[PDB]
Amino acid sequence: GPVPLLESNSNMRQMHNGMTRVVGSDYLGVVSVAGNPADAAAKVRKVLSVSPSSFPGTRLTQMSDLWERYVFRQFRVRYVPSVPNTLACQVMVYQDTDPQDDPTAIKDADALLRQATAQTGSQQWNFNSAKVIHLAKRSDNQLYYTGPVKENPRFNQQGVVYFIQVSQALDMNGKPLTADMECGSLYVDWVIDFQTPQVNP
Amino acid sequence: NMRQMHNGMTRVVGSDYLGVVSVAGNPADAAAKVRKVLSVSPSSFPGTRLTQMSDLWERYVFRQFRVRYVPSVPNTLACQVMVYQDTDPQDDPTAIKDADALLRQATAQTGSQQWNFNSAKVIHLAKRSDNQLYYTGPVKENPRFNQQGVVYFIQVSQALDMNGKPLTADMECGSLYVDWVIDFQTPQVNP
Amino acid sequence: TRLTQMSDLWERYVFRQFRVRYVPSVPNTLACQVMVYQDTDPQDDPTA
Amino acid sequence: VQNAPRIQQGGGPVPLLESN
Amino acid sequence: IKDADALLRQATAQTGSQQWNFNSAKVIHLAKRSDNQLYYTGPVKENP
Repeated sequence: GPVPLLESNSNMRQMHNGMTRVVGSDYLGVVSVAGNPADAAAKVRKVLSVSPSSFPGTRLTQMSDLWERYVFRQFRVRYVPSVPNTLACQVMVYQDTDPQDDPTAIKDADALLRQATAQTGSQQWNFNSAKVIHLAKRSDNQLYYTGPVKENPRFNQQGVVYFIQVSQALDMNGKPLTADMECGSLYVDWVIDFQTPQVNP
Repeated sequence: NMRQMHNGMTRVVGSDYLGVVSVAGNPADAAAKVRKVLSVSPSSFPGTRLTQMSDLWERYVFRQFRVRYVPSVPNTLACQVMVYQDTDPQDDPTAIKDADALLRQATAQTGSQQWNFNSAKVIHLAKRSDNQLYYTGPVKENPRFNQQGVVYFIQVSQALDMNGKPLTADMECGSLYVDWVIDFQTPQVNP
Repeated sequence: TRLTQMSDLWERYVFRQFRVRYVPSVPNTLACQVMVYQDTDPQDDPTA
Repeated sequence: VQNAPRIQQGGGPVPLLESN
Repeated sequence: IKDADALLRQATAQTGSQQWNFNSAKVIHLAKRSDNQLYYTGPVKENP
């Protein structure tokens, strides 16, 4: 047809609008638990941003820099224990859709634990066993920017994950644990939509 | 922990900058007339979006891979040049002792093209009926498990100025670009 | 295994299935946390 | 009457040993 | 055999084989032979 001929010597690279699903899973990190929490702010144990770009050296961050905007279709945190059943401690995790809250400002532990128990999708369990945790949906379906924070976090992150210690790390014989324990590790099972391709600084 | 398996192919579109091209005014070494050579493979370039994409899957196939030449020279200058995309990585053109056999071989390939470097051009790959998949990443043994082929930029004519005369020194003459489309399979990270 | 003896009687093969199944030897009074996977690229070598 | 989302308990027993 | 893996694999082969944790009881059977030969009693003499 005419088109291959017109193509033959005109510099027109095509535009490429459109979505792109990608699926994967990644290893986020190790998690510790102190024997004698008392700072109240110390009860929080592992905050995380819920953005593709925030976990260096993973497949997510590598892929994330190559586009412009993103939306998770599911973001499912998973926890794998590395502790003997004889030991005792209790733990909860919750995801929060609003990046600007920061629980830690509260001076009393009870209010932290109660705020955590509130909000849908929250989870608490013994730190001896595996569990799985979900995001809540947002009806509007906004796109979010990729990359490191610039001025306002709300343009970027869909949310924040909080890993919160409850009770105290505890030993056989029931003495409170000295120092720290490696406990377990966090994982992610994700699906994402990307929009317009690029590279960014 | 229902860690799930996936076996689908993932379509992806993009384009990237392959670099500068230059031309000597009076080639005579015959093997000097071949001018530039590039691997046709993901993960064979520094800093492109494509090489970064490359490491995150096991296998790939290009669906199109059109090289595009953009001139950077005034109309007063002129020379003829050729480009082609061999689909066999191990054929190696340089072994030929004669300029003529080189030009003939280079011309015989499908999709190879010839033009003045005054102006823009576009060039395609051949397709294959195997639907064979290629491994991503650097050669370990045999190019043939990796590369779909090799790209050659080859000079033909001398390099006349205005008033039809050769120029004393080689010079830059535009640059290469690549539009592309790819399928990937199983996700991973190469060691 | 019987299969490795069987295998020399033909030129070519394809697995349609290959389920590994780990079997514990240890009481719940111990822990290590372990992972397993099946790379499909025989040239790839983690050790490097 | 107006319901609010509920907590919903789960989990189960852990054996000293899994025979195989 | 000089290698442990081959021993364990030969053991796993053949019908009626059994593997388990050494903490618990198990029961194990013979395979039948269709011919039904008689066998001699007493200590070995020449051929087992």
